Amino acid sequence: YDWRDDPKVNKDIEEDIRDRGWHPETYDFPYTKKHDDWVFDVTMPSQNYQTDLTVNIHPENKKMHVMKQVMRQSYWDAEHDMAHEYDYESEDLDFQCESFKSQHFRKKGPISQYLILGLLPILYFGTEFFYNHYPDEDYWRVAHPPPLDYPDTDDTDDTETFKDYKSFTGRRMVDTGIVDPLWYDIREGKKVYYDWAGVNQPMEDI
Amino acid sequence: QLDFSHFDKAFENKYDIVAPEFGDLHQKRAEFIAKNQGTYRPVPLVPNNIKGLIPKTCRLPATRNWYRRTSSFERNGFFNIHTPVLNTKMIPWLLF
Amino acid sequence: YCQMDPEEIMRRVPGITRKEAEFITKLGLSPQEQVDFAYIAYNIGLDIFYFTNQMFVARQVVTNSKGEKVEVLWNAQCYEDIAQLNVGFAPVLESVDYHWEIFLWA
Amino acid sequence: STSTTLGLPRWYKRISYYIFKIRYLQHTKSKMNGIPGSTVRLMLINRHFVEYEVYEK
Amino acid sequence: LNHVQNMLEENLKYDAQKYNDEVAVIQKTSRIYKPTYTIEFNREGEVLVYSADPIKNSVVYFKYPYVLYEAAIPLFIWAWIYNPLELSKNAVNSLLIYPNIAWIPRMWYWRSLQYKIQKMYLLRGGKVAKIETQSLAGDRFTSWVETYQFHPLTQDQKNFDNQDNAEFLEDEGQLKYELGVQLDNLQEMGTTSQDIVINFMKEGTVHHPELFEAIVKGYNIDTSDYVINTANNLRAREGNHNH
Amino acid sequence: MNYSYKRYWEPSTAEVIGLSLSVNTISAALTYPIEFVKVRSQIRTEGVGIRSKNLYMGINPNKVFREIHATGNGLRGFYQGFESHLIGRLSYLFIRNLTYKIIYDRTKPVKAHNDLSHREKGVIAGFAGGLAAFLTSPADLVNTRTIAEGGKPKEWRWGYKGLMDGINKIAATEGGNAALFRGSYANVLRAVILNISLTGPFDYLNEKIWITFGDMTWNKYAALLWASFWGSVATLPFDNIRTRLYAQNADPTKNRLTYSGWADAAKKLIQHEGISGFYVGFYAFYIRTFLYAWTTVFITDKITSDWKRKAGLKEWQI
Amino acid sequence: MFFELEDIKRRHSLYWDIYNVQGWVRRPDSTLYNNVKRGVTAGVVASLVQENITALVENCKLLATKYEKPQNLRQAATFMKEVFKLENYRKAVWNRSQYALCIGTFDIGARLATFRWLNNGWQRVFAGFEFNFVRKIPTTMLAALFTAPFSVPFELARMAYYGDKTFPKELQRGYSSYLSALARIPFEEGPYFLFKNSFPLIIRNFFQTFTLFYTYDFLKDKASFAWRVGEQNEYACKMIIAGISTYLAAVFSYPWMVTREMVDFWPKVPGAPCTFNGNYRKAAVWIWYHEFSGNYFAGFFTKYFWKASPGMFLTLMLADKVGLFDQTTVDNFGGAGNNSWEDTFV
Amino acid sequence: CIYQAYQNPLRHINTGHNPNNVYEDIVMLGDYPVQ
Ligand SMILES: CCCCCCCCCCCCCCCCCC(=O)OC[C@H](COP(=O)([O-])OCC(O)COP(=O)([O-])OC[C@@H](COC(=O)CCCCCCCCCCCCCCCCC)OC(=O)CCCCCCCCCCCCCCCCC)OC(=O)CCCCCCCCCCCCCCCCC
Ligand SMILES: CCCCCCCCCCCCCCCCCC(=O)OC[C@H](COP(=O)([O-])OCC(O)COP(=O)([O-])OC[C@@H](COC(=O)CCCCCCCCCCCCCCCCC)OC(=O)CCCCCCCCCCCCCCCCC)OC(=O)CCCCCCCCCCCCCCCCC
Ligand SMILES: CCCCCCCCCCCCCCCCCC(=O)OC[C@H](COP(=O)([O-])OCC(O)COP(=O)([O-])OC[C@@H](COC(=O)CCCCCCCCCCCCCCCCC)OC(=O)CCCCCCCCCCCCCCCCC)OC(=O)CCCCCCCCCCCCCCCCC
Ligand SMILES: CCCCCCCCCCCCCCCCCC(=O)OC[C@H](COP(=O)([O-])OCC(O)COP(=O)([O-])OC[C@@H](COC(=O)CCCCCCCCCCCCCCCCC)OC(=O)CCCCCCCCCCCCCCCCC)OC(=O)CCCCCCCCCCCCCCCCC
Ligand SMILES: CCCCCCCCCCCCCCCCCC(=O)OC[C@H](COP(=O)([O-])OCC[N+](C)(C)C)OC(=O)CCCCCCCCCCCCCCCCC
Ligand SMILES: CCCCCCCCCCCCCCCCCC(=O)OC[C@H](COP(=O)([O-])OCC[N+](C)(C)C)OC(=O)CCCCCCCCCCCCCCCCC
Ligand SMILES: CCCCCCCCCCCCCCCCCC(=O)OC[C@H](COP(=O)(O)OCCN)OC(=O)CCCCCCCCCCCCCCCCC
Ligand SMILES: CCCCCCCCCCCCCCCCCC(=O)OC[C@H](COP(=O)(O)OCCN)OC(=O)CCCCCCCCCCCCCCCCC
Repeated sequence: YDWRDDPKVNKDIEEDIRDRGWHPETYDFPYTKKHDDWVFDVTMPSQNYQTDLTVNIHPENKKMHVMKQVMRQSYWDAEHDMAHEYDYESEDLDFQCESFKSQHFRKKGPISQYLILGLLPILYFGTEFFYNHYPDEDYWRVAHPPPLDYPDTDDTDDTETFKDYKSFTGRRMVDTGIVDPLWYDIREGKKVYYDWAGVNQPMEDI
Repeated sequence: QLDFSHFDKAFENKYDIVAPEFGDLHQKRAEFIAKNQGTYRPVPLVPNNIKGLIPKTCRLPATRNWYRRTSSFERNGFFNIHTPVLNTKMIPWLLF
Repeated sequence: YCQMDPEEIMRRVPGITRKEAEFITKLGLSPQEQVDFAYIAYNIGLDIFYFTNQMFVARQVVTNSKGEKVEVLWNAQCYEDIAQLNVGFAPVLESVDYHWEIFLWA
Repeated sequence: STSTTLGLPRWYKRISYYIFKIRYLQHTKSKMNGIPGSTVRLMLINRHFVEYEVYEK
Repeated sequence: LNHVQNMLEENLKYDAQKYNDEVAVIQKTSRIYKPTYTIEFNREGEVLVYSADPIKNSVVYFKYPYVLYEAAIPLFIWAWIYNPLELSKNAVNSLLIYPNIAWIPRMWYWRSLQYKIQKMYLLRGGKVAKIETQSLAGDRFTSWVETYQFHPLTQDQKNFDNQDNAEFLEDEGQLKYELGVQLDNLQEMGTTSQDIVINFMKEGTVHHPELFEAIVKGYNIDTSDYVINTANNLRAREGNHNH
Repeated sequence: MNYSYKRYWEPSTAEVIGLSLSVNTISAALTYPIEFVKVRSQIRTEGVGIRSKNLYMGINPNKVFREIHATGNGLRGFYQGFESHLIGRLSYLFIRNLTYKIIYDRTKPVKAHNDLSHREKGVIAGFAGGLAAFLTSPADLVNTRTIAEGGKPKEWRWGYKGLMDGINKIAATEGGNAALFRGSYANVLRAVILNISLTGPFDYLNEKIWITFGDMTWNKYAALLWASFWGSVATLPFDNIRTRLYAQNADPTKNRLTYSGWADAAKKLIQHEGISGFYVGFYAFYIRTFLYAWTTVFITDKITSDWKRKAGLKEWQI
Repeated sequence: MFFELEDIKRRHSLYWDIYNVQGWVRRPDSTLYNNVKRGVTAGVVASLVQENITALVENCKLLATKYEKPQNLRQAATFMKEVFKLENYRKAVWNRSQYALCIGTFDIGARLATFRWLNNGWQRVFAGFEFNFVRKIPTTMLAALFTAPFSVPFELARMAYYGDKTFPKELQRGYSSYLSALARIPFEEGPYFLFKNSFPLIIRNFFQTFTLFYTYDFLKDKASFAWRVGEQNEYACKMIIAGISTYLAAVFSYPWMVTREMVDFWPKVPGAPCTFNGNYRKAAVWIWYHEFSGNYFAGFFTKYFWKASPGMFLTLMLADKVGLFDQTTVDNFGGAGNNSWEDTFV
Repeated sequence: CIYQAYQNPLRHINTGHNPNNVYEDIVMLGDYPVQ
């Protein structure tokens, strides 16, 4: 006996209210305990008052009793289960004994791995996309427009587009309205997108 | 002691109390509550004579209700959400 | 809770006992169902003072043609699914026992 | 886990119906054994509010 | 939250605890009525006390103001069709709400028609009353109620009538007016409901006026002087004119 | 990555000392109660270990806090020994920062975009932390004893009423200055482990999340969470052993479980409680370290960015 | 260099993608001052309206408990006229208006500001519906957790004042008003008096804010097809969405607040330990694992719905009006939408 | 089979079936039962 394992003596053990009245360590395997039976005097009186004219039953006045927590599932005993399942190789005959206690009963174990089970979709998708950088390393990064005339004019065409917008034809097209207004301004060596463009400024070249 | 068969005060975990947790006034209020939990019954102030209003000297019948409840209570404390009132109330919504 | 008169129940089913009638009245059934259950229980010999569980749902004592009284137990059943059937050995509704081998001895 | 059938998958007979009803009522009573009655719950709900300004009518 | 102190909350908790500890499921009542005459119970151990055909005796189709409610549907439909007010699409579509809500009060009235007691029996012991009613669709509902849960209402139906001195029976024994009684707890179709008002129509024969009045006023009837009549006149699902 | 650093501006020694002292002062003032609760939980669990099962395995920091507050001392009761804790923390920070900056200046690479490897930085930080902890051990001992007084029986309490008072009492009653260095080895080990188990994981996860999601603001704080968790995982056993050694009273009869050294304490802990016993108060330790690191990093980054902007560095160089 | 952990700063090279939109770009209007101002405005207005409604309802109930409830329109009109002139009603209006100001400024404003801060940058799809809404779930959860405990101190102060008002003169603090009580409690009982056993309020606030803000933001974009293709009334659709959001918030929040009644108000079985040991967290776990919902959903409307839902509905409407739920939408084939214009017409 | 001997090397011809540190073959290397 060790008081450290006794909840009554050891106050550091946090009792679980949802498991009150249920002790997995006391189960039979196979379970052969009766914990439910006829219950009266809660709402239905145990005595007889069918023909009592001076007594009327009021079920509304139900006195509160102790909460009946739902039965807790059995918890595994690691050493006992390992010994029970253990079989000696070239010493034991291959047979099943008459006693039913030899049945391999399933008992619940640690719940830690079930956290990873529950988070598996998040973990699996993260491994698929973020860990492997699928489809490419740039899809999940915050998007930044290319710097001014970067990487080359043939691809960027910022200066030519600016000149076209500032030209007579660009102004006339903007007036027609088929083409939207210019979205960036070429500052002193840098391109700055207007706040209404709804995009981030280009990343610095370092 | 080293042996764990019987408990020893060396492992006792109880912090000493030096004063009320929330003040002497709070302690006095708690003591008064314990002494007169039911004997002291303050009530909100309401006028006792109103011309238009009719004093409520009796329990009113169900025919005075402007609204009909849907849920109900079993006499054993169970709360019924499915009731004949709900059955009749769900017909228009389901039809639509 | 509208318990029916045990005397009336006994009158309707002459052979039933006062204790059985009172227990039936205590049971939460409408008076008509209480009377019908009393009739069925008396006629079959079923013991109403039996708490149904997952092993047997009821028990009865019946005198066979040889004059001997024998006990007949109504087993808890399942709908074409042994997996759903609760294999237990306690008077408990909860499915506490889990078996890796459905047929231990084959 | 607890089976919803309580050991009576089919009500092929009124006796089976009665047995299922009896055990279902007993189980419901046991499950509801730990909560207050209708009167207590209703009074608590009705008089939950305790925030007033002027007292001593 | 519990550390905050409130005298109203403390009084509420004390009242709840005191109620739970004091009032028990079993209660003592001295309201016992002993009928002068011997009671002749049916073969089923019950005595009939009230009979009526509320569906037969009530107006079902042409009832006010439900006729008024339903007469406006063509007006709304015509308004939506022809848009006489030159409204926008959503505004005109808003006129189609009324046809989908106009018939609800008639449904509620038809439902209420099924709460008028069709048949009433008193069981052995004078503590249980069985009330049988039907809906306009022919469904038959029977419910058992303990006698103490009855509370008669005034003729105006706006207040609780004094249980002791209630004047709702004529000298011969019939009802002066359509009586209303509130059942504190009614178990209908295996569901318990609170404060359900039911009615006994004036155009309905009242058998055993003493027993009917005792049940209405909530007295427990003493059935010591009883006889049993073996008459199997009523069959299961028997037809009647309450259709 | 070896050229991904941007050390374009380095604060002077005086600036480093002043900023570190002020920021550590405010951080310790903010996060002291968590450390108090952690120490009290370790003391109360000493000699028994974790006896709950599954989700309840451990000691509830909220429960410990509520029990401490129920004593009637209010929130001021959670700052008992705060003067000693602050003095010890300030001395440790001063010594460690001075030594680390001196060595870093001596052995820094010439290029501004190159920095010492994580291994070399960890070696320097561990040496500096060990030296500082060895020098400032008595303050930590006094603070831990003051914290554990409340948990321990009144007859076993020491009744220290300040850092200087505790130092004098230890020197006189126990005799000799050697009594002031009890648990110094454990403190040095804890300091070394904490120094080496923080900078690595932070940069690891910060760079990885930058590669994944690019440049964002939540990256620093996610990396901070990761680094704090792993630092707690690495250091908590040493903190527990140091707390046990400090709480060990001079008299064996007063001691509930006497220890002769770091190894002896570890052996006793393993014997009387599983290896899980080293991680009592893990939630409290994690919260304490995360809050301290977050506040320190936030204030230091704000001040450093302001100073860099005043100097005139480019946006990317900051 | 400063302490044990080093915040290493690193430089990185340029990187860009084809599309510059539909990701995270912080809106220009998302600033500490502007978001705080808008959130404070919306929260203050919503709290004022909610507290006025609660005071009116409670005074109506108080008057009805002593006088028969209205029987017709004229009786209802005179009942309201007499309620409006009650001294208790006026004092409640004043104190709860102060409480509304405080809470709308320090809890609802904080919630709105944090939500805007963490969700302003999530752009939407042009000529389409914002997919990948899961990206917003962490942001809303972060905001809900951060801003959950911002109302518990004010609520505890209000409860302490209303419970002080009901003690004898000797044991009464004598708080002049709610603001006076709020200023005095921290120094008299201590700061922890306003935070002890705050789990019910904290979880209630978390569920409210999360399932309200996130659900409204989700719906206002996903159900937008009603007015974008079906030509339905946008304002009516938004009102319906806000109603659904507030109803869901009330449903998800009330069960956690029910822990107050079970732990403290439910009668205790003599000679037996408390079922939940006086722990609101354990009571909440029991509610979560309970089989029957109605048992802890009893009293949903008479207790919490009409005290919470109208405020949340008004908060959502005002936030939408000011622009706390407005996202930026730009064409992905426009000039700034993508960096590859050669395939936008070909 | 580590620091705990459960099986019987007397009845087991070879003790190398499972990892262990507490079993030894009865017929060791170099042992040859010969008539
Ligand atoms: C660091 C991780 C980082 C994050 C990523 C993690 C990714 C994980 C995989 C994700 C998907 C599955 C997640 C399921 C987790 C929950 C399992 C569960 O139900 O609880 C245990 C549960 C036991 O508890 P219980 O049923 O509640 O009650 C019994 C009591 O435990 C009492 O039981 P007892 O009396 O029998 O005592 C023993 C009990 C006591 O110990 C414990 O319970 C400890 C906690 C559980 C540990 C589980 C794994 C242990 C290591 C397995 C290694 C292989 C076997 C070699 C020997 C290992 C010895 C330790 O231990 C067990 O029962 C463990 C048995 C596990 C058997 C594993 C081999 C099964 C075949 C593989 C099928 C699945 C294939 C998936 C991949 C497909 C790829 C195409 O066992 C099962 O139900 C069996 C599940 C077996 C399959 C799933 C788990 C194995 C996953 C292997 C890795 C797959 C990787 C694939 C992706 C990456 C590839 C590189
Ligand atoms: C950005 C937009 C913003 C817009 C503006 C917003 C401004 C703020 C608005 C704030 C509103 C606050 C409302 C608070 C009410 C508090 C009630 C309360 O505590 O009840 C406790 C009550 C329990 O109380 P108890 O003490 O246990 O009752 C026991 C008595 O035995 C049993 O009770 P009793 O029979 O003795 O009852 C006495 C009766 C009090 O006695 C009377 O009823 C006498 C007065 C008779 C006249 C009735 C009103 C006449 C017309 C004026 C309407 C003004 C309404 C203004 C409020 C509107 C918003 C709610 O009290 C009541 O039952 C409540 C009366 C309230 C009026 C209800 C009817 C409103 C119809 C509205 C029609 C449209 C008007 C349009 C106006 C134009 C502008 C919008 O439990 C509940 O909470 C149940 C309420 C259930 C209500 C809904 C019923 C139908 C549900 C079906 C679904 C329909 C909705 C579908 C979804 C729609 C949304 C997606
Ligand atoms: C089986 C294990 C398997 C591996 C896993 C490990 C698990 C471990 C835990 C669980 C198992 C139980 C433990 C078993 C440990 C076994 C090893 C062992 O023996 O270690 C014990 C060893 C010592 O334990 P101990 O017996 O408790 O001794 C500590 C006493 O408690 C200290 O007493 P104190 O606290 O009262 O100290 C007072 C202070 C009293 O102060 C004095 O020393 C006084 C005399 C000197 C005063 C002057 C100091 C200098 C200042 C003046 C300078 C000159 C003047 C300058 C100008 C004027 C101004 C100042 O004394 C000291 O300084 C310390 C004692 C030595 C003093 C004598 C002279 C030493 C000179 C050399 C050092 C100099 C620098 C020291 C400071 C550090 C640098 C800053 O502990 C350790 O090594 C710690 C654990 C192991 C760490 C290494 C990690 C290995 C594992 C690697 C991973 C493996 C993974 C793979 C698995 C492998 C499986 C095999
Ligand atoms: C931003 C992060 C976003 C992350 C998003 C993540 C999304 C995915 C996951 C979502 C789910 C996460 C769930 C988390 C675990 C929850 C576990 C649980 O339910 O049990 C915990 C705990 C259970 O404790 P217990 O032992 O069962 O006690 C039961 C009693 O009913 C209740 O226990 P009690 O009454 O003993 O304890 C009440 C607690 C109440 O504490 C509070 O009200 C403070 C807020 C945190 C409380 C969290 C509980 C305590 C945790 C340990 C210590 C936390 C330190 C502070 C927070 C940082 C570290 C986490 O009181 C204290 O611990 C002491 C308060 C100190 C006195 C007042 C002075 C405050 C400081 C004032 C000066 C500094 C600030 C102003 C000046 C600034 C400079 C100008 O329950 C709670 O306290 C509430 C849990 C509610 C769960 C629903 C989700 C909401 C969670 C809110 C927590 C965070 C609030 C915001 C602060 C942090 C960010 C800035
Ligand atoms: C049976 C047991 C025998 C025990 C004794 C004999 C064996 C002893 C073995 C010791 C091993 C020590 C390992 C340290 C950790 C290394 C981790 C590692 O390499 O991770 C990869 C990383 C590699 O970092 P990196 O610099 O290459 O860059 C990382 C970034 N990338 C990947 C992009 C390049 O190393 C670290 O993060 C190391 C951080 C810690 C460094 C400091 C270690 C401790 C130094 C102590 C110095 C002395 C203190 C004072 C002592 C006073 C008393 C004497
Ligand atoms: C695998 C090869 C290595 C060699 C062989 C293996 C030998 C070592 C085996 C160690 C087993 C694990 C021991 C710790 C178990 C803790 C269990 C637990 O959670 O207890 C409850 C405690 C209780 O903490 P609490 O007191 O805060 O309680 C809070 C919990 N409630 C609210 C429920 C009370 O929980 C924790 O501490 C959770 C985190 C546990 C983290 C364990 C880390 C162990 C690391 C050991 C080695 C050092 C790190 C090295 C690697 C990283 C750095 C490089
Ligand atoms: C059913 C499950 C899957 C559900 C669908 C998920 C689809 C996307 C893949 C995500 C997988 C993990 C779950 C994360 C959900 C919330 C964050 C998210 O979805 O990230 C998207 C968003 C950036 O995406 P966005 O830029 O908007 O994309 C369009 C750009 N033109 O990013 C953000 O908003 C920033 C979020 C930062 C934090 C993310 C943390 C993710 C961690 C995942 C697990 C990692 C495990 C690694 C294991 C390593 C083992 C060695
Ligand atoms: C979006 C498709 C994918 C999602 C799942 C779809 C499931 C379909 C199941 C069938 C029943 C739902 C009705 C069909 C889907 C919704 C309507 C739709 O697809 O939008 C188009 C529809 C008609 O528009 P159309 O005439 O084609 O536009 C041409 C413009 N020149 O536009 C309309 O007329 C608008 C009608 C909106 C009705 C929405 C009902 C379902 C949403 C939940 C209930 C909302 C209740 C409140 C509605 C308030 C409206 C004011």
